[PDB]
Amino acid sequence: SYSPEPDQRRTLPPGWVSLGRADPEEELSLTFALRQQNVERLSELVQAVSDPSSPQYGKYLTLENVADLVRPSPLTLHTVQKWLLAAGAQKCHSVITQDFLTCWLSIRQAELLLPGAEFHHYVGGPTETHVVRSPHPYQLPQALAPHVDFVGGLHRFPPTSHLGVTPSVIRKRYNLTSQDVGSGTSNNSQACAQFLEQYFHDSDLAQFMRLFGGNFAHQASVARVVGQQGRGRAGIEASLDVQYLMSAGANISTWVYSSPGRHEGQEPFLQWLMLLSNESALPHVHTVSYGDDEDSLSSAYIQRVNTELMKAAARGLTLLFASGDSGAGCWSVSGRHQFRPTFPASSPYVTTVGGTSFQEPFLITNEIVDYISGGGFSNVFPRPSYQEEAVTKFLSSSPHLPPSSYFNASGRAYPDVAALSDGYWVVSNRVPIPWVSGTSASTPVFGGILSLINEHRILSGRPPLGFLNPRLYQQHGAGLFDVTRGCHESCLDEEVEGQGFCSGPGWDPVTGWGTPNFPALLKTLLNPR
Amino acid sequence: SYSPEPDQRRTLPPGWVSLGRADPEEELSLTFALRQQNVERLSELVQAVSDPSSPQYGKYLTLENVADLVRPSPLTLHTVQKWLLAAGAQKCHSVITQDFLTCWLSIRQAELLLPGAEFHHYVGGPTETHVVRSPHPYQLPQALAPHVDFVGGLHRFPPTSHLGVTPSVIRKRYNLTSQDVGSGTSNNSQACAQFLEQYFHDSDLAQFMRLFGGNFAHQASVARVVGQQGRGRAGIEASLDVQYLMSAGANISTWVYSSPGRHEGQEPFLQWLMLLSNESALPHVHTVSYGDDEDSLSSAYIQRVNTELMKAAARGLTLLFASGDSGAGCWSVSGRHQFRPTFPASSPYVTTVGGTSFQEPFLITNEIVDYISGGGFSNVFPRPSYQEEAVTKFLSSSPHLPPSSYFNASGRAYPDVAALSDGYWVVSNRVPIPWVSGTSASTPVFGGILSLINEHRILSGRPPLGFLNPRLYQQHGAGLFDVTRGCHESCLDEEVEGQGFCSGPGWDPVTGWGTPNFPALLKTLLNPR
Ligand SMILES: [Ca+2]
Ligand SMILES: [Ca+2]
Ligand SMILES: [Cl-]
Ligand SMILES: [Cl-]
Ligand SMILES: [Zn+2]
Ligand SMILES: [Zn+2]
Ligand SMILES: [Zn+2]
Ligand SMILES: [Zn+2]
Ligand SMILES: [Zn+2]
Ligand SMILES: [Zn+2]
Ligand SMILES: [Zn+2]
Ligand SMILES: [Zn+2]
Repeated sequence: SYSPEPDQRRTLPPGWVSLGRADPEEELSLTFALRQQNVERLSELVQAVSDPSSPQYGKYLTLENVADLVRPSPLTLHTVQKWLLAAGAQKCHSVITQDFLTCWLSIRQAELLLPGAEFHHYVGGPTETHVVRSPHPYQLPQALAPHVDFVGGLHRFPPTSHLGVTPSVIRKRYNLTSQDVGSGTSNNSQACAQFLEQYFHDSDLAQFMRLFGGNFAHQASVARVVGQQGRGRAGIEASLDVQYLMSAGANISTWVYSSPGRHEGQEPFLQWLMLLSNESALPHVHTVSYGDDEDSLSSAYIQRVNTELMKAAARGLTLLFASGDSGAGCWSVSGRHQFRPTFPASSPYVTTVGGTSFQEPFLITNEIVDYISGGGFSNVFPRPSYQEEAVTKFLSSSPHLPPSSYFNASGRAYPDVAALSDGYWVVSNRVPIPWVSGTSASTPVFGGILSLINEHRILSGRPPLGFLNPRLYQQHGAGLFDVTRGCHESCLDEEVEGQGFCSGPGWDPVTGWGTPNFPALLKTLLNPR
Repeated sequence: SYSPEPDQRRTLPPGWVSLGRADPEEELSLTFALRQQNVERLSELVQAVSDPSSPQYGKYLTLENVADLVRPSPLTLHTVQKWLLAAGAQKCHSVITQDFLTCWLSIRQAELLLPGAEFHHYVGGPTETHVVRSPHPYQLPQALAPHVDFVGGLHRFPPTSHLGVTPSVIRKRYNLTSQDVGSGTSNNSQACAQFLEQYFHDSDLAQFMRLFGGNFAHQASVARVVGQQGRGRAGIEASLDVQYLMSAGANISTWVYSSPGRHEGQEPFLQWLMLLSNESALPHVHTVSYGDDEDSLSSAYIQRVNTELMKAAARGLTLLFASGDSGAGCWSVSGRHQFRPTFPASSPYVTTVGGTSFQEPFLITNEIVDYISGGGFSNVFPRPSYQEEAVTKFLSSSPHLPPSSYFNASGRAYPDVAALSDGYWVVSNRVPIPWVSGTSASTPVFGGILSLINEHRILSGRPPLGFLNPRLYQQHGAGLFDVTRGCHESCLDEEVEGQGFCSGPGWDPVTGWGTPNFPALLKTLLNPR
């Protein structure tokens, strides 16, 4: 037989208590990632539709278009089924793109179905979510190697984790006016997704807005919540996402994605991806907080996720991801240290958002790099051509360039952009919390400002921004305040003594093109083209 | 009811697995620290005997003098024995100084003995090591308050933790000559103490000396081994301390203390400290690698250990401690960050050794601080007068002085001296290991050199150096190579950013007075006073 993910890290993360081996008769939800077809063609379409110097720019594909393009062959669907029918797979659902299948099997059924699998069960977090996973690798029978990419639910665990920043601070700094807000009578909407075991509360948002929202028109509440369950206790990550999205993109209808699938033995991020391909009418802008160490991921997983991201860009969705909170990172290989890039941040098909900080203790005059701001170079995805200019420029001109031992210069470099990541006020469990920091903060801020620009485009005769990056780089980041001072963190060692890459004049791998000066951005991204 | 140690950290350290609640009938070994007399007298005696401007300089107490001085009152001896007898404490061992008492007790009896104690058991680290400890606080009947300092074995867990550096290299750099070795027919001896689950093997020492001992006279084996009752695997640390002590202080009779007491419910370091006070004829120089975060320790424990360190100084023992391997450290107190001192390193009655590295890849011309070199300011012990001048110079004249928020200027500053800590070759389990780093490396190197100086003194009829610091500081550290470039590590935060104190032209809290230039050192410490 065949082992599709031999390179998937299977080790138990910290914060997870191991219950023993799993009960034969105990159930499990596996999600089978079915072989797609015209992937190469999709990659061409994405570029045709998102490069502005291309006649098809903005001529986005409907979900239906995407499904006609990418859906598995009839041999795939038939073979995967039946094969699943036997082995007892019970009531399953697919999606529109029909390239995913989630079923219910008893573990002893799954264990025979996926030889090598040996399910244990765990409980983890501050909160405590249940999973069923296998610390041993699995195989598919050789038969359906060309029909299944991987099986979700086997190894990857869900995530576990100056002056104070206020909405007014953000609007002042990014030159948002009291009027620079949504005229919510179009179909423009925005979303944030988050995958911890937290709940966002309607009440906390209302409280937040009462305290902070006086000087701008704002939506009372969330338009829609996807993936809710029961009664909850709020956490700061779930609150920050929504509270700041709805402040940076003020009077705009907002959807919230609340760790889909999690309450079950499922991969939340995978489930959210799956969900994107099961509804045709989606928000134009999505801000996401999610990452793994790039090196921990199987090639099959990492490549397939990248394809799902491609499918998003084809539909004119603009996807933003936090660049991470560990700087360049730190990875000890053989017997050395390297930087440690992160993923879905390292994906070429996403807008990755870095972290910024105030320069002086008491003033908001200027932005400097925030120490924690994730950035770097992929070990998996080659430099996309859209950044060829900016990246080579950085490599050839940077004085504080780290030893090339620590990274791969040929890889997709990131982040793409940045915003304040330091010292946010959030409301959670009806209490205000002072000094919340992270690139999870900057991603929704950048997101909402983008979503606001989408309104000016669609109210006009124009299509949404979609996959922004090619335009962004093409226009030399124009519009964004260019962050020039500071470096992010890395390994506590002798070579690279706590220091990763540094910010410099052009684009850089700590803050991208820098930070959103709304008026300037508007202009540039509203130019005809 | 009295709580003598409410300020002792009781939390489980990492690398420890909790078994259940301990069985009542399960025996257990407790070590009772008995109330001492005349501690302030002991203090005066130390200064009289260690201050080179004293006419009592070098006139050391005998162990029996110390015992006569310090022993508990007859009231305490009687009251403690009635008390233990009735608790069921089975046959007990004391020491010569009569201020320690180790007994065997049922767990059940320990619990009555000490209301509040609830005993759990745990297994250790890379070595499966057994302890029995209480996660809850314990108290003593009010009647015993005057008579008992504390009970050992209740909360503190044992420890779990560019060219190569060779004996050759060390001898070259510290200007040791092939003749600068021990003429082993006096009673001069030296010793190392280590507290991990590791054994040192004679074979490895022989192998080490065969490979590196080529061009200096050396001793075949360890003269004596205290604390070992079987076989095992050699550990890197146990190997390092012994191998480099016998190279720096070559052809000198050498004793190894091997984690005394560990194979029971005993605190190895405490147990080692007891043994000191149970043998009259001891080696003059002791090199010790042991450390806890200072703040983790109860007042009663930390003050008492300091006293035992005073007993050792009074007897003309030279005690050396590694300064630690996390620079200034990092401590998140309330909502803040401070440096994190270590102890016994912070004790004013010990000689603390920091860490050095070679500047260039291929040459031994110059030393630089080793990033990991422990140092700082005590929050417990105040600056001793012997270092008033040096610390004041450093405080007043250092540029790169960290935020004063991070430390306490009025505390015992350390390290006092330094030696190479980077890139040691060791033989462990008959295999040579290349890159052994640490301040546990530098301590034996310093100690060995000191022990050679003792030989020159004793031959020619002078006293041992004993507790060295007063003389060392008084003579402005001279005969040590003064280290001046580099800083040690600290918090990865936005106010300090991985950097602690920095080295400077004189004494500093990263390398002390610096590095042992033998000829010069010889000259100053062998001359008059
Ligand atoms: Ca820049
Ligand atoms: Ca110095
Ligand atoms: Cl346009
Ligand atoms: Cl003398
Ligand atoms: Zn197994
Ligand atoms: Zn279960
Ligand atoms: Zn800050
Ligand atoms: Zn250009
Ligand atoms: Zn309890
Ligand atoms: Zn036990
Ligand atoms: Zn080194
Ligand atoms: Zn002086």
